[PDB]
Amino acid sequence: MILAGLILKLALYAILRLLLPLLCEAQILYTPMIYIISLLTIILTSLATLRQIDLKVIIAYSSISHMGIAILGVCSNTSLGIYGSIVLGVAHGFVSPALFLIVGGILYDRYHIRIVNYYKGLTTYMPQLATYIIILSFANIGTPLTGNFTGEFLSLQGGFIRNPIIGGISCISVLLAAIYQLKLTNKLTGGISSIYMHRTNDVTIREKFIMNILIISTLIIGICPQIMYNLLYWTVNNYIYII
Amino acid sequence: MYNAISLIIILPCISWLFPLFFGRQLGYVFVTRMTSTLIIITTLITYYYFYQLLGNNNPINLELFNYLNIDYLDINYNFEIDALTITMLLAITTISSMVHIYSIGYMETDPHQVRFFSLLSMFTFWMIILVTGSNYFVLFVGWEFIGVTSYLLISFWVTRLQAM
Amino acid sequence: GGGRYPFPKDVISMTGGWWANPSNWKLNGLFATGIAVGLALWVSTATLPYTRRREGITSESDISKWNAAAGVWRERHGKISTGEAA
Amino acid sequence: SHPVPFSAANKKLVTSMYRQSLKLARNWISNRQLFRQKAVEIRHKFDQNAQISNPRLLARTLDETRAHLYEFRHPDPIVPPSFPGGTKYERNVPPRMEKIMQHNLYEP
Amino acid sequence: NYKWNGPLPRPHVSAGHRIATKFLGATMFFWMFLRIKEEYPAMLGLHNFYPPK
Amino acid sequence: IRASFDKAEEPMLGDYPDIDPFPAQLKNPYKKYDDQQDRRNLEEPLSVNDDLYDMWSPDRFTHFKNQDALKYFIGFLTIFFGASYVATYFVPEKAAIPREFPYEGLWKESGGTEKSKAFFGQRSE
Amino acid sequence: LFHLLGHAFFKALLFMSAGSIIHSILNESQDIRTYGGLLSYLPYTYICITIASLSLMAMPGLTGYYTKDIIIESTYGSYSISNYVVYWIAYLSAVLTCVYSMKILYLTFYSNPNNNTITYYNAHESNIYITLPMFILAIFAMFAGWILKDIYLGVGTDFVGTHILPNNFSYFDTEFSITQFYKLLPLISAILVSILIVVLNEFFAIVFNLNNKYINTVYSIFNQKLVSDQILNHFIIFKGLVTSGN
Amino acid sequence: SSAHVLTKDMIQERIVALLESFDKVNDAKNITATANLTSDLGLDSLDVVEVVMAIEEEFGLEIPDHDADEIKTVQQAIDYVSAQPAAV
Amino acid sequence: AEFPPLLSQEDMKKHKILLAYRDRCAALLVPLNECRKKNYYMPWACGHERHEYEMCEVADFQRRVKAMDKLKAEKIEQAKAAA
Amino acid sequence: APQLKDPWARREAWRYQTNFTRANRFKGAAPGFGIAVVAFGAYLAAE
Ligand SMILES: CCCCCCCCCCCCCCCCCC(=O)OC[C@H](COP(=O)(O)OCCN)OC(=O)CCCCCCCCCCCCCCCCC
Ligand SMILES: CCCCCCCCCCCC(=O)OC[C@H](COP(=O)(O)OCC[N+](C)(C)C)OC(=O)CCCCCCCCCCC
Repeated sequence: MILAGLILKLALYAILRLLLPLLCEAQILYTPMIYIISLLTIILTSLATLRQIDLKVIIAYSSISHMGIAILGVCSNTSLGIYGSIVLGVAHGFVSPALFLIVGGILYDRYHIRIVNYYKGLTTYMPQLATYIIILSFANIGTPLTGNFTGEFLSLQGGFIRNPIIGGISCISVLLAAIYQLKLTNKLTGGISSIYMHRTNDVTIREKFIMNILIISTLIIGICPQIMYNLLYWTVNNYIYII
Repeated sequence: MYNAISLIIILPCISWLFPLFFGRQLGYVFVTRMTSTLIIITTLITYYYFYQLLGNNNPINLELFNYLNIDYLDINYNFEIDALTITMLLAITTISSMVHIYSIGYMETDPHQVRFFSLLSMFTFWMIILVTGSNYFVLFVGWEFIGVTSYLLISFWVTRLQAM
Repeated sequence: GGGRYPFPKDVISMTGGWWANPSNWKLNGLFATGIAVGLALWVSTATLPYTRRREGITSESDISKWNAAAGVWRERHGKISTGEAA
Repeated sequence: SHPVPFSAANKKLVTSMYRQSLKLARNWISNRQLFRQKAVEIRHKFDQNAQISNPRLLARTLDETRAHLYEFRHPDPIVPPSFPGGTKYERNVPPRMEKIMQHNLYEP
Repeated sequence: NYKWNGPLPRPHVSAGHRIATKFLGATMFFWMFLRIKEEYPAMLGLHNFYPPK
Repeated sequence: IRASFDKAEEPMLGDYPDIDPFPAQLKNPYKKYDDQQDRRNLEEPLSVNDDLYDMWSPDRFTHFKNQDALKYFIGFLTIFFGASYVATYFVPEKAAIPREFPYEGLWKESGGTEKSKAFFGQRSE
Repeated sequence: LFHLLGHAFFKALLFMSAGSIIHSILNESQDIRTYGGLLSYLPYTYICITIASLSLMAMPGLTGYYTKDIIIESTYGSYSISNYVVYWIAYLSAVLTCVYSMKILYLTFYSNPNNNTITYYNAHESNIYITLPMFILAIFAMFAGWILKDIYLGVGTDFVGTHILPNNFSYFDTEFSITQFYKLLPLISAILVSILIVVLNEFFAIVFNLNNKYINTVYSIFNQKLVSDQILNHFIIFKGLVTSGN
Repeated sequence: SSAHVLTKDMIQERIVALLESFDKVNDAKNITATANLTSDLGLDSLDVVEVVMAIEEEFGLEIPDHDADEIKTVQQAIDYVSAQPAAV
Repeated sequence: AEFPPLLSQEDMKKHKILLAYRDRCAALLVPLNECRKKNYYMPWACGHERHEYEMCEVADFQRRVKAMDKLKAEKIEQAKAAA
Repeated sequence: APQLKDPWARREAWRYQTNFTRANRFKGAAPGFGIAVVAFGAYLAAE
């Protein structure tokens, strides 16, 4: 939770605070190489996710993808790119910890294994866990009214502005995120209860507290992202090198 | 204290959300009738609105709060019932009301009626948000969430593998 | 009822569960209809001011003024319309 | 190979071929009269060659039936709704009645 | 009284279904004839808008 | 049958059993398996690429082999579009001209400026 | 836009009648090949489905006639020369409409039975909750077209004021250039092929039951959605999963 | 709506009627729960197949080979049709 | 004249006609739209006005037909001047 | 010469007897025709 939520956001803060206000001309010269690298990060990691077996590893690969979108935006020399790449980092640090809680402190606590092949049919005996899985899955992929869409859209606005081709070929993340997340959500919530797994309790109130916080926060910034502008209206323009 | 457009937009939202919060307390019987009746009230609002628009044809708007005013980009949650919108509403609202009444007799014997009726009204509310919205963004919201709701409805029999 | 089969009772969902029809639902149905009606009224009365007809709000003389000023800015900045460059 | 003309294994085989041919007729044909006509024609085509004794010609005939059945396959066979290839198979499975095993000493 | 091979009896359909079925068929066929009478030249293409030659 | 991808992984298996894959969708449904939905018995060995060869995998089709299927699909499409091109050479002439409009093609009401008439001017008159 | 409004009314009705059919039968099958002759058993479901099919076949006075024939006409009435072919493709789509509609009607109501007996002992019309929506939707598919064609398809309506480019406006030419042949052949054929395939299915059913190996393969193509369902999975999805594992 | 249920007697009545309509049977009044197909009723090794196909269409089933070839008795077929909840 | 008087640009702008209908025949479209707006756009309502505007535009159609006849005649003339 | 009989015909006969013949399979079709013909004649008389 600490890693995905914060330590990967440090890399973004490092760009904005060390690499852009200085080294401006190197950014505007070497940006296309960044777009190459971020684009390969997006698609290859998403496709690598389609053929994994461990639950926690899949959420991890998604974190690589959303950071790579956020790099397209912050490294785009535009205001909307900065305000999107930041909002991606925030909403990602709300959504991903919830998923790592679901797959690492719920299921692994109950049954002590992370292989998808065992898991199937939670909806029958663990319905509330099903509801949370689908909500967080549709927030991860970037369903609107969630910060993980508003940040996707804005970063892809700015990435399209800088290089339209790369910023449009990177729109397939809107699809590939849905593929590697829904192929899994369908398995878990779907089917008849696994013979390998006995029954255990539904989610307890402690975990329900956590997931409901991490969902209220992202729904808020998904509904009115403008609240975060009062801190960032300078930062969207300090780091823009345009004559 | 009357608003065709406000009532068109909130009543379906009531019928989608209240069952999800209160279904164990209310039972599938009352839920079927409440969602049916509220979506009936909505259809009457649209037929009468259709009459008025034929009389005058100045569309009503509904300019709500700001989603994003950053830099050369103002996106509000605006809503409007224009001519094209009121026709799409006639199809949506009429068909959804009929289906909410037909899916009482078809879905008796089914244990999970509450979630079924909540989803039908969910789809109705989100298409209403689609046809109404006065900007492409409010359209994209309805675009995505009806596809979400379609996943849940087609998956309504979660045990049936092919449905998933 | 018809076509039923057993089901666990400890399973709890915000929704019914299996064939949910508690022996108090008339009262809870009353509470829910009351809240829903109050919400619908609060919303309609709140959104009334934020309505407007598409037209009738802005006089045409204001539109003519604004289009005049548009021409003024365009010629001060020495700009030409679309297609004239031919 | 040794496909014996008067043994149980050939009986199982030819009974399966007869079942399959009849179902193929029932799936391909709409009307009922023509279904009964084709059924009777197939029973005739079978009784005509129930009498063979040489294993070689027998096995050649079985191969010809295999090729024929492969040549009149149906892509959307009629199957009952509550049975595997049907529309109502695992619709409402009665959940297995299980008891709550516990995992933690303090949490429910 | 189930003849598992016999000629089956006539179905015992209710009145609301026999009454309403006849009502819808009446209104359908009446709406067809009334429209066709008032609109045959248009659907038959008998008005020749083309100029005389 | 072992496909390309499934026998390019031969050098890597080490000790793992080199199973011959068979998708479960073609396994007999009428047999009693432990996991009746996925058509798998408990200690059944798994292929290295079982994620492709289970029931949650994309559906196979057993009627047409896929090459003939591609022939049929593209042949239908090409027939349709080629007929739709060829039949543009067997088209009758229009019985009347396009409509024409009074004020010089309505260049003013289409947003003209007396020099962009080519861009905005509708039909002559 | 007008065909959307109609298409809702005369299609949701069909799906509701399909449900009342499917539940009157014991095992909830969805195969016409095992329905037969429920006409005497299910009259109300029958009259409703045939209304929608005729509102789908553009019978006179029903919504589908107004909503559909006019599009078949504007294909001829367009200023573009190459759109003439689309008239025929739409016309073949129309005669196919009357085909598959009457097929369902014969196979489900007029034909000889093809289930067991008990299905016919227990067939019964469904409750009030099912009928009344089919009643109202039937009223809409009967009357909405003539009630609303003055708003949408009218001459100078101004209700849906989309700023048409004048160069592309052809509704006047559509309604006037069109001749008798090009105004009747759709309606004639919709009646005639409909009645015909009924006659063939009821008297000369061999014609659909040749058991030729070159016809049956073409039936296999048009079943399975022009094998596209097998193109998609194998060449796109499966060659995405393998590339993904690569 | 579909207020209908099956019973062992009803299945027996329908099976014997199905067999009474079969021309290649020896003769009536041999048909009983203890009736064999190959010995008593005097049927070929394909008439048993046709009879099983007939029971399928009658009670709306799908009987595979490994369950069909073991039907050598009418009471066996009754116990089988009683061992399918969807026996119509 | 089978056509009525052409409207001026300003009365067109005043009634807010659509540009496809802003042609020679626009004078009779105005009362028709007014009667429709009055009668709630029902079909039994303004049949006379509809008949008027339809006949007027049919007259325009026949004029355009004769112009196409002229164009075909001229091209055949040019053809049998080329040989 | 090509003519054979089905051993099941007594079973397959109820698909062709009463309320399943070429008459009864086509009676309830056009269920409300006659009343509407009479009404259309009455209304043309009412002109
Ligand atoms: C090779 C590298 C590709 C890199 C770029 C990405 C390309 C597009 C994405 C393809 C990548 C492979 C996707 C694999 C995901 C598979 C996930 C899965 O296992 O679910 C299977 C599912 C189908 O489920 P199925 O088994 O068929 O069930 C039906 C039975 N009821 O599968 C599905 O439902 C399919 C979901 C994907 C739908 C994509 C459809 C594309 C069709 C394009 C046709 C051309 C249209 C023209 C486009 C214009 C472009 C200018
Ligand atoms: C937009 C911000 C969020 C809005 C609030 C939505 C959450 C409300 C609580 C729902 C409880 C519930 O739906 O129940 C949970 C259902 C239970 O099914 P059941 O009907 O009770 O029967 C019980 C029979 N079992 C036990 C066999 C299932 O689990 C599921 O089958 C998985 C479906 C999840 C539906 C999700 C609802 C739609 C929300 C999607 C918006 C992204």
